[PDB]
Amino acid sequence: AQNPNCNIMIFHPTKEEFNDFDKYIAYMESQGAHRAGLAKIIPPKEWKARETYDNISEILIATPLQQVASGRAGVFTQYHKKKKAMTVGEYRHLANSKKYQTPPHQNFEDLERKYWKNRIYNSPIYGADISGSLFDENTKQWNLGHLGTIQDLLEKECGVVIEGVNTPYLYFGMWKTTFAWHTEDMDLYSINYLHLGEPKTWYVVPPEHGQRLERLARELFPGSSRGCGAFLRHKVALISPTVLKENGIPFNRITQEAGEFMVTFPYGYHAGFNHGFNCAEAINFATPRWIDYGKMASQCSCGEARVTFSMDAFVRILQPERYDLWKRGQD
Ligand SMILES: O=C(O)CNC(=O)C(=O)O
Ligand SMILES: [Mg+2]
Ligand code: NI
Ligand SMILES: [Zn+2]
Repeated sequence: AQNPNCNIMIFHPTKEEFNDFDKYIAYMESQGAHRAGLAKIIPPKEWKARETYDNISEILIATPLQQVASGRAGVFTQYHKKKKAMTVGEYRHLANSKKYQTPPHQNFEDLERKYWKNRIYNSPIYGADISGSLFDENTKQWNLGHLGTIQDLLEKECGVVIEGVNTPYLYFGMWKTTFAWHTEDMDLYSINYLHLGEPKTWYVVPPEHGQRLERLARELFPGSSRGCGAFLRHKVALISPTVLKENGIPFNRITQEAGEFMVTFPYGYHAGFNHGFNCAEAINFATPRWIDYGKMASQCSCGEARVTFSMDAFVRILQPERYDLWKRGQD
């Protein structure tokens, strides 16, 4: 078995190997990359996502979210408070202000310590889930706006044509902006490109050990657990690496820098934080190996997790028994 310790693997494809996305994902998995739940892909040196980032300031962040924490430093939840619209230019100015900017630090490890020590005492503002793309339409390789769609993958594997579309999303982050512990909708893959700015640190649990994370989470967030059998779908719970180590949860960590891709694999729980002002683009995708994860994915039916138009069809076809109860939560 390849990668039996489930380490995060880093890949350095050539420009030739960067031509066929599907085939490269399949190559990574042949080397055991999926076992970690997350891989890093450094693009060939000849590759670029677009020519410059000089003209992005007029993108609108219609609903910036202030991330308010409750709990203790190592075990907390966050809620998202809606703020007034601002432009990327305005957001970047806010991210760089004395109130929100990254503090002095020695190295990524010192900054990670400061994050976990201090995150709960601040409320950073996140421009998340903004439909759109920063890839130049003439970038042909690993252009997240030109990937094959999940609906076409389901049609190719299973023979059923379904409604729905699949498009990318932009994330504008600042120091301490946080992504809570989650797997993707319907335990899909995700791919994330860090277009510009400061780094993003990631934590991940190997898919084969996901249930151990879930069990710890039910212990650490007992009222949430009673309210919903899949409450990590709410994307509100954080658990520090210290707390995971104390409870014997296997995980790994890695820092993504501007110009690098990350791929999360089906049922790979992940969480993390941004180091300072940055802009990432991400999209879900599927392969033939996803299908069986899609069939088994947990669902939130308490009604909190409230998800896309396109997830309907996935649940309808892959999880017909759940469909009924899940759509009652969605309506
Ligand atoms: O970049 C972020 O805030 C979070 N992204 C993801 O969880 C992802 O790409 O799967
Ligand atoms: Mg602009
Ligand atoms: Ni994710
Ligand atoms: Zn729920």
